[PDB]
Amino acid sequence: PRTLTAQHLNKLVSVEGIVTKTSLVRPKLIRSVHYAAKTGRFHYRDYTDATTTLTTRIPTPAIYPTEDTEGNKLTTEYGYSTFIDHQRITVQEMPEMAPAGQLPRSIDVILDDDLVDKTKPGDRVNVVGVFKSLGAGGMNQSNLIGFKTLILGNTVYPLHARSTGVAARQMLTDFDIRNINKLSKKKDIFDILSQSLAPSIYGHDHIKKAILLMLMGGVEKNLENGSHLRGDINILMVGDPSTAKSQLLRFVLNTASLAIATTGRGSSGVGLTAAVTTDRETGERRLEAGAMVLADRGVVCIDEFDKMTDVDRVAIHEVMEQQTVTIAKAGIHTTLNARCSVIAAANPVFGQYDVNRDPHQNIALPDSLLSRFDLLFVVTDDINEIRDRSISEHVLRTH
Amino acid sequence: KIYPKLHQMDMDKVSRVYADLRRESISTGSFPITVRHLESILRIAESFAKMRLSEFVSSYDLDRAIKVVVDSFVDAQKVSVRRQLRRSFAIY
Amino acid sequence: VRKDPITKEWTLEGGALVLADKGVCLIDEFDKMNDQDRTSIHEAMEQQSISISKAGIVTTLQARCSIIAAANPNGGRYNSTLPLAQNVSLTEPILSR
Amino acid sequence: DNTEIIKSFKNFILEFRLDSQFIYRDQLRNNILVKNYSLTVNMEHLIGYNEDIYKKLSDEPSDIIPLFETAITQVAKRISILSRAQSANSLPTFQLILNSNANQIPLRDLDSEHVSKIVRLSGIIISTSVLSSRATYLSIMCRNCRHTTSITINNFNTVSLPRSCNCGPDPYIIIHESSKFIDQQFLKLQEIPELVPVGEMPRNLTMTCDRYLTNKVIPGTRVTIVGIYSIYNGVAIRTPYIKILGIQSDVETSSIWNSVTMFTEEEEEEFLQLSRNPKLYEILTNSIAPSIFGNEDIKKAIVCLLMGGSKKILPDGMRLRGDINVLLLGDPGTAKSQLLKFVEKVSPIAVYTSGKGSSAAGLTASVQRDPMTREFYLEGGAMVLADGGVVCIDEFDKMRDEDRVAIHEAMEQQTISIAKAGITTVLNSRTSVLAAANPIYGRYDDLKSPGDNIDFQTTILSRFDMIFIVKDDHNEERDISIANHVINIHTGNANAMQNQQEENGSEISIEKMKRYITYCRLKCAPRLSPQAAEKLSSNFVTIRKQLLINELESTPITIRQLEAIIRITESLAKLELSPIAQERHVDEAIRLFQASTMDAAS
Amino acid sequence: QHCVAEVLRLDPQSGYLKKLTNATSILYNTSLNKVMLKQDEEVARCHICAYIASQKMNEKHMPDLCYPKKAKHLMNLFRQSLSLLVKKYCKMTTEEIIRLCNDFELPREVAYKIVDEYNINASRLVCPWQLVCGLVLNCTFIVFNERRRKDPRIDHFIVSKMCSLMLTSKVDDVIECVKLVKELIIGEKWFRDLQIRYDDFDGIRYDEIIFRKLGSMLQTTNILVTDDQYNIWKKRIEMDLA
Ligand SMILES: Nc1ncnc2c1ncn2[C@@H]1O[C@H](COP(=O)(O)OP(=O)(O)O)[C@@H](O)[C@H]1O
Ligand SMILES: Nc1ncnc2c1ncn2[C@@H]1O[C@H](COP(=O)(O)OP(=O)(O)O)[C@@H](O)[C@H]1O
Ligand SMILES: [Zn+2]
Repeated sequence: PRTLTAQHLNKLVSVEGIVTKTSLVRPKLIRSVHYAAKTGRFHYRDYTDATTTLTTRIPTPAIYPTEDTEGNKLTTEYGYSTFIDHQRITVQEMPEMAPAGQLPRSIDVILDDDLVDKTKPGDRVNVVGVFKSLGAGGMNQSNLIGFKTLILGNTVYPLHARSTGVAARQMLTDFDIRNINKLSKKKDIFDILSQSLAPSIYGHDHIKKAILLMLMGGVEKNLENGSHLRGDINILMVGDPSTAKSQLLRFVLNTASLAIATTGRGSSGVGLTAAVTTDRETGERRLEAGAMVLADRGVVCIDEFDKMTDVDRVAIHEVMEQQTVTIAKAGIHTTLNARCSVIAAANPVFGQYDVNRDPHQNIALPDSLLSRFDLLFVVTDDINEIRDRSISEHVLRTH
Repeated sequence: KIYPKLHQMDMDKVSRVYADLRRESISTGSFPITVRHLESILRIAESFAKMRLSEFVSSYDLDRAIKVVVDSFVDAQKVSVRRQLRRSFAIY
Repeated sequence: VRKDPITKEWTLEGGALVLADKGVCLIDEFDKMNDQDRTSIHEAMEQQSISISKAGIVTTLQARCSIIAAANPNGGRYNSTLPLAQNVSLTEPILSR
Repeated sequence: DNTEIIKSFKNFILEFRLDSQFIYRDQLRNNILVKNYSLTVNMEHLIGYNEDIYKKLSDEPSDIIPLFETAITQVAKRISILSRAQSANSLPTFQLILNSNANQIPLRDLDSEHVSKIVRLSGIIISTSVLSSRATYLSIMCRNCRHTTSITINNFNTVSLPRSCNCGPDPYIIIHESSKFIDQQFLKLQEIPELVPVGEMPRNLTMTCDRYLTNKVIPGTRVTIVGIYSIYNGVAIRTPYIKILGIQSDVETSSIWNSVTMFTEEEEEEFLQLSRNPKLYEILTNSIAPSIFGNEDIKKAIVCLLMGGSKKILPDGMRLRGDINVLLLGDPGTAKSQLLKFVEKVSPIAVYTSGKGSSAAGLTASVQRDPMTREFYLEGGAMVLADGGVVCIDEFDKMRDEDRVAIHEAMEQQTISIAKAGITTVLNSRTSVLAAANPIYGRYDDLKSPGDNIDFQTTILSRFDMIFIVKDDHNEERDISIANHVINIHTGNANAMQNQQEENGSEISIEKMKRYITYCRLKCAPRLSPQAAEKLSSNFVTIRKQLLINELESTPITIRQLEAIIRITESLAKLELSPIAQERHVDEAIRLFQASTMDAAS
Repeated sequence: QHCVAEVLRLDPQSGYLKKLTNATSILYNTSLNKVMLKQDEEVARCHICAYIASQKMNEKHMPDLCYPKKAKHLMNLFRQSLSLLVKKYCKMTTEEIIRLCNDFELPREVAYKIVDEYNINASRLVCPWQLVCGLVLNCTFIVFNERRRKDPRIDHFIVSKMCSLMLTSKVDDVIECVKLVKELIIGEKWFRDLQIRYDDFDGIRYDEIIFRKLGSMLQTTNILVTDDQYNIWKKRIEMDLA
C-alpha cells in the first residue's frame, strides 16, 4: 500500500501489511417489516446503498415508514426483521520492509458479515480485494479533492511473524504422524534430541534438554472452585560473558510453536497497556493487547535481567506462578490472563564465576526469585586446552 | 575575497618546535600537547592572514599564533607548570 | 518538527548554530544543559552536520558554524590549584575542539 | 492562429538534432517500448531552434500546453502503426515533462505579479500525504431516460456535469466500473533555513502533480522545481498555490538502501585489471588514508572489514555475523577521529553518529506515533538506517545503559527487537561497527590493567576482533616525520599531487574503489579450505597454553577470537576475489592479530 | 481608467472621446462623493453615465447608445439626485440581419450594403429571407474562395450551416436563393467593386479565364500540381523510416 495507486484501480489486489486499529461491530438493516394489525397482514420493505455491490445501480433514497397506503397504523418486528454486520479497518505496511525514516501509507478497508471477527491490532495481514473508489466530489454539485480511496475485500489471511502473539500453526500428514510414531518408539530420543536441538553449537547438553522440557511445558491444572495451578516453567542462566546464552536466545526464538522477544529494560508496557484508548467512534475507554499478555501458550525471551529494577521484579511475582494480572486504574478494575513461560540470562558483577567462592554472592538477586524460577543452571569459562581442542574442530567442521 | 595561502619555505620549523615542546611537556608536565593544537595554530595563521588581508602567510606572525596557543596552555594547568613558564619562553 | 500558530504549518527550525553555517553562534551558560542539547553541540563541532531521525523525515545539513560559549565555575573562583577538567565538571570530548 | 504554432512545435520533434544524432525522436521510440507514455525535455533546446513558441508559452502557458500534448499524441499515432507494420486502439494523452536551469528565484522575493506565469526556485521537502485520485474518463447514465453519455477531462487534476439532458435536475449517475482515473498528491515545500531572517518561522507552499511525475520524491531531498503560480479558493481573497510542470532532484541525496546494483560494463575490465594485480592489498593500504601517517596495521584491518565476510546460514536459523566488529582505543592525536570522519565519504550507504544518540537521532529505534490518526509507526534508527552498512561512532564511553544494551546485542547478532505495548518488532540491523575511545587521562593504561578506562571490563576483550593500543611514545623524530608528512597539505598540495601521480601510477581514487567495494560486497561467494583448517587450531591451542601460565601469574581469550580470524582471512583473500583460501594471507592474519595478543599481555 | 476607456470605446461596437471620458470620470465622482447613491453594482455602472454624458457635450443620439429594468430606475434616480420561406410577408430590421450576416464574422461594410439593398428594394416582396439568404451566400462565395480553393471540405459545412440556420432539410430552394439573386444583383458598380476586390469571376481568375475562353490551349487547367507542393510533400516521406 506504499505503491497501490490510481493505476489498476478496479483490478483485483492483494496487499501484505499490518493492522493498526479496528471498528466496533454493528448489526445493520437489510429489511424493515411493518405490520397491519387490522387484517393480519404484513408489508415488507428493504433497502440498499453504494457499498453492497460494485455495479453502479440506480439509487433509492428510502425513508422510514410510519403509515400505510390506506393510512392505517403500522408496527415493527425488531426480531423478524433481518439485519447484518459490518466492519472497517485501516491497513498499512509490514514494518519489517519499511522505508525506515518515513511514514507509513495507510488506507481504509471494509468488510461484511462472514469476515470480521478475525482481526486485531498487532497482526500481519494479506487480503484479496478491490480498490474501488466511489463518490461525486466536486463533479455534479459544486466546489479541491476527488474520491475516497479505499478497498473492499473477498478474502483475508493472517499468519506468523517473529514477535507477534500468533502461530504459523503448521500442519501434518499421515506420513508425518507415521514418522512421529516411528520417532517415539526409539529408546534414546530425548538424548539424541538434546544434541539435535542446536547442532550449530556444542556442549550445554543438560541445558538444551531443559529448553526442550520447557517448551513441552507442564499441564497447568485448575481447581474445582479454586484458583489455577501452574504448568509453565522458566529458566535462568548466568556465566562467563561470552558463552552461548545470547545466541541461544535467538536460537530458541524461531524454534517454538510460538515465541516473543525482549531486550531487557522497558517500562510501562512489558506486560502492561497504560489503558488510554484514543476513540472518536465514541468517548469511551478500553484496553489494547498487552505485551507479556501477548504470550498465552508460548515462551518468552528475556535477557539482562540484572539491569531490571525492582519496579517490575515486583510486578512479575503473580505472573510467574499465579500468571494473572488485575489492576485498579482510575477507569478500570478488570482481569486478564498471562499464562506464560520465560527464559532469562544474566551477567554477574565480576566477569566470571569461581567455585572456591560461593555461587550466591555474585548473582546479586533475592533468594525469592531464585526460588521463583524453576531452575537455574550456571556456566563457566575457566581455561584448559583439551576443553576447546575439539570445539575448535566442530566449529570449523560446521562453518 | 581573500583566501590567502601559505608557502612551504621554512615550515619544517613546525615539525621542529612541535617535537621540541611535545617532549618538553613530559619533561615537567602531566598532560600532553597534541597535533590538535598544531592544526589550530595553522588556522590562526591563516586567520591573521585574513586579518592583515595580506596575500599569503607571513613568517613573523606565526610567532603571534603560536604565542597565543602557548600562553593558552600556560594558564590551563597546575602550579607545576611554573617551570614551563621558564622553559617554553624561547619560542616567544 | 514544530507547529505554527498560523494554520498548523509544520516547519523545520534549527538551532542558531544552523543559521550561521557560514557565520557564528554565541551561547552563554553552556553548563546548563541536559543530555541531548549537549550531544547536539558535540555533533556540531565534530562533523559539522546534524542528523534527524524523527517524524517521517530524515536529513543532514551544514553546521560549519563558529562556536562561542561561556559557563560558570564551581565555586565562583577558579580553584587555581587544580587542572581544568578536575575543577569544572565539564567532559572532555567536546572540550578538545 | 493555433495550428501554425502546433507545426512550429511538431517540427522540433523530429527535425531537431545535436551532436549529429537524433535525440527526442528515438527517445520516444524507446519510451513507447517502455510503455511509458511520457518523455523528458529541455527548454534550453528550443530557444535557438525557434522563438515562435517561447515568448508565448511564457505568459500564456496553459493556453499552449495541451496543444503540445495533442501534437505528441499525433506523432504517436503514426509511429504506432508504422512500427506495427514493421514488427508485431487505446492511446491516451502523454504527460509531458521538462526541466530547466536558467535561474532559481526564492519564495521570499515573490509577489502577486507574474502570477500564472512560470517560475524557477529552490527549497526543501516535507509532505508524503496520500495518493489522492482524480478522473479522466467517466461514463454517465440517466436514471429515467436510461440515456447514456460520456465525459473526459484533461489537465486540471471549468465545468461540471450536465444540468439537463421529464427527468429534472441531477438526472445522472456516475458509473465506475467503466470509468477511468489518475493519481496526484499534495506536495509541500519550504526554503533553505540557512538563508532566512534571524527571527521568524518559515513559510511553506503546497503543489500538485500527476501520473508519472508522482512519487519521485521523499522528504529531506533538496530539489529544484518549476511550475505555474496558479490559484484556487479577509474581505475577498483566493489562496495562492502552484502547478508543477517540472521537477529535478539530486540523483540520490541521503543514502538510500534501495541503491544501484546493476553496474555498467566498461568498469568491469578495469575492475578485473585490479582483481588480477598482486598489488591489490598494498595499494588499498597506501590509499585509504593518503594524508595520514603510520598505523599501517590499523589501516590493514579496514579492508578486511568493509568487504564483510562469510554470510553462512544453517537449517536452524543460527546465522553467523557476516561482518566483523572493531574497536580503536587510544589518545588525542593518533588519527582516531579523522579516519572516522573520512569513512562515511568512501562509504556507499552507511552512517555516522556520536554517542547517546545525536541531536534528534535515536541510537536505536526510538519508536513513537503518527501526528494523524495517532497510530504506530517504526520511525528511525541509527542502527537500521544503515542496514547492510558500517556504523561510525565516537565517544563510546558515555553511553546510557538502555542505549548500550541493544547496540551491545547487535554486534553479536545484529537484530534489535522491541515489544512495547501494542507493536511487536523484529527489525534487522545487519551492520558493522567502528568504535573510538576516551582513555581516562590518556597513556598510563599500559602501566595498568587492560581496562581501567571505563566500567565495561567485560565486553572489551569479548565482543571485539580488532582492539589496539594506538600510540607511539613520543619518539623525537616520528613527530617531525608526521609533521612534514602533513604540513604540505595546507598549501602546495604536494600530498595531493603525490596521490594524483600515484593514481596515475598504481593507486585508485575514492569512487572507483567505492564501486569496487559495492560490487564485491554483493558479488562474491567465498569459502576457506579444509587445508587451512588446522593452521590456526594449532595457533589457538598454543596461545591458550601460553597465556595460561602468564595469566595464572596474576595479571580476553574467547572462542570468538578463534572464530574471528576465520573471517578476516577470508576477507583479505576476498579482495583477490577468492572462492578459496590458502596460507598466503593466513600468515598476514596472525601477523596482524598478534598486535591484539601483545595488547592482551599489556 | 482602463475599464473606463474600455466601456467608453465600447460605443462604436474628436472631442467626443475626450469629453466623454472626462464626463464619466466626474460623473462617477459626483455619484460616489455623497452618501446618497448606493446599492449600485459596478457590474453596470458606466452606461447611462455614458448616455447622459452624450446628452451633455453638444450632440446626442437616442439610437445605438442605450444598446433594462434598472436602466430606467437608475436614470431617474440619478437625474433626481443631481420553414422560413413558406412564411409569407415577414419583417426585418437593421440588427436582425446584422446578426444573420455577423454569424459568419463577415465585415460590417458588406452588411451595410445588404441593408441598403433591403431598405430601398424591400418594397415589392414576398419573403426577405430568400433575398438576404442569397445575398450573404454570394458574399461568402466571393470572399471565401481562397480557403475553399484549397479546402473543398468547406462547401458542405457552409451550406449545411445555412440549411439549418433557416431550418430546412430540403436545400435546392437554397440553390435557387443563390442563382436568383445572382440574376438580380448582377450588374451594379458596387457588386463590381467587390468582384475586382476579392476576385471570383465565377470563382476563377481573369488572367486565366480570358485565355480559357478566347480560344486557347495555353489555358492552364491545373491537373498537374505546382512545384512548392512537391517541395513540401517530399518531407512526408523523408522520415518514412519511423
Ligand atoms: N559451547 C560452545 N561451543 C561452540 N561454540 C560456541 C559455544 N558457545 C558459543 N559458541 C559460538 O561462539 C559465538 C559467540 O556467541 P555467544 O557467546 O552466544 O554470545 P553471548 O555470549 O552474548 O551469548 C556463537 O555464535 C557460537 O557460534
Ligand atoms: N596520525 C596523524 N597524522 C597526521 N595528522 C593527524 C593525526 N592524528 C590527528 N591528526 C590531525 O590533528 C587534528 C586533530 O584530529 P584528531 O586527532 O583526529 O582528533 P582527536 O585529537 O580528538 O582524536 C586533525 O585535524 C588531524 O588532521
Ligand atoms: Zn435525462
